[PDB]
Amino acid sequence: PQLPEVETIRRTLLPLIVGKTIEDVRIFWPNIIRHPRDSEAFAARMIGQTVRGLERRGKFLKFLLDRDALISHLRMEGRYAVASALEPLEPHTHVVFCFTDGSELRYRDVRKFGTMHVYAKEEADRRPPLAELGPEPLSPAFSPAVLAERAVKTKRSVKALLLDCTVVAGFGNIYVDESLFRAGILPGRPAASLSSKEIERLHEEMVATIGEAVMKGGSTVRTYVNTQGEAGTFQHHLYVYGRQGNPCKRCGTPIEKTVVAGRGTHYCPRCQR
DNA sequence: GTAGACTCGGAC
DNA sequence: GTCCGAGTCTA
Ligand SMILES: [Zn+2]
Repeated sequence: PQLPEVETIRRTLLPLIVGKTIEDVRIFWPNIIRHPRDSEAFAARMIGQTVRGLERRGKFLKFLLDRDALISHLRMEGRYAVASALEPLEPHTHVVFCFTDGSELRYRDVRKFGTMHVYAKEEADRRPPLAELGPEPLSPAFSPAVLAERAVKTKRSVKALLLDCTVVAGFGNIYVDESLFRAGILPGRPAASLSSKEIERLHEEMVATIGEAVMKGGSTVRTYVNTQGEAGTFQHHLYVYGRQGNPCKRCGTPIEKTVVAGRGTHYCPRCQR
């Protein structure tokens, strides 16, 4: 899940937990808890607090409690669900927050890559991982000017640049390949090789791509759904991601797949320069 | 500052 | 064996 996915999860999860008081916190896979490092302390400090709100920062969910903030990252396959405490638990449930009303917030993650950090509300923003996060793509803090700034200070590919959460928040593998194709730029291009026109173009497309995505509930390509288990629909609007060997939707040239910045990369050798 | 290797487990 | 909507730790 990237910005669009997490944003949908956020909007649909809030009403299901807002105003509930944590009665217990059960942990079946301690490694997910990053801070405090001792899982017993993590659990003990949550008890008695009420869920006041749910915010997003890049791909992170920020649960606002009374004095604390629970920072959660789903990474590759983490997922939330609110259900009854009387029902058996589905497989791969690693952390459960029990509310005083008998319902509970369950966190599932087949790969166990997800993380959880709990800090006093005022410390959350000045501590990792929210600490070195770049600006929100959909906000003025993210402008062509800002992007140009980081591009020159490096020889690495533009794809590696965009995947860097310190440059811009929330862009992942799918939307990077998709924005580069829309901007007509090869992902392997050195970040510096880009020009002023190419930079403002990329910015334009990043904002539109990410934008259309949230408005469609995200991209379900394998295991993503909102807290209601509903599937997004932006994956029907994908130009390159996951379409290797298939004709480009614009020019008909077969989409190619390579490894760039250590990850699967899709692009149209004809339309992207 | 930056290329790699985990952290893990189920679907082809 | 290969593939994977992520991002911190290495060397
Ligand atoms: Zn094309």
